[PDB]
Amino acid sequence: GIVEQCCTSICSLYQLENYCN
Amino acid sequence: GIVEQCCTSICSLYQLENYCN
Amino acid sequence: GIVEQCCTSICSLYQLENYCN
Amino acid sequence: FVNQHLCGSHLVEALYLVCGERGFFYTPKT
Amino acid sequence: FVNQHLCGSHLVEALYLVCGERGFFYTPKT
Amino acid sequence: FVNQHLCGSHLVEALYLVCGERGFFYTPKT
Ligand SMILES: [Zn+2]
Repeated sequence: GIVEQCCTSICSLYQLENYCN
Repeated sequence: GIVEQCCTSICSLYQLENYCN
Repeated sequence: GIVEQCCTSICSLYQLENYCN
Repeated sequence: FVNQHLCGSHLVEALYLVCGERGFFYTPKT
Repeated sequence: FVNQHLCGSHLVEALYLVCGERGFFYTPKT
Repeated sequence: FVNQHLCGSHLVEALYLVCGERGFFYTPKT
């Protein structure tokens, strides 16, 4: 998931935003 | 010691508590 | 540069100070 | 904005900034 | 509570939270 | 003072402390 993607690869702030409430 | 254990392995909050004053 | 040196090797606070304004 | 390499607590710092008062869910793989 | 992987400054952040006003000693191997 | 191993955001935390109100430039290699 996002936690793993951001650490093993890279991620954008827009991808992170999918986890906002 | 604890500094090395937490970084090379894992450690618990209870193990960390041994370092409180 | 300094960013790379500090991460791949080590750096001193005096080396960092060269980046103060 | 730029892409990010974020591990551990750095991921939650980033979520905090991106989401602000909206809040967020931190959901690692189990 | 869960187990932790803590390196560098993250270790001292954890000690700060665990110990609070009790304070703590940070004592790396030399 | 001691030497430092600083990656990612830890570098900017260090610059913040070293420079204080002087401010600083964070300039990674491109
Ligand atoms: Zn870190």
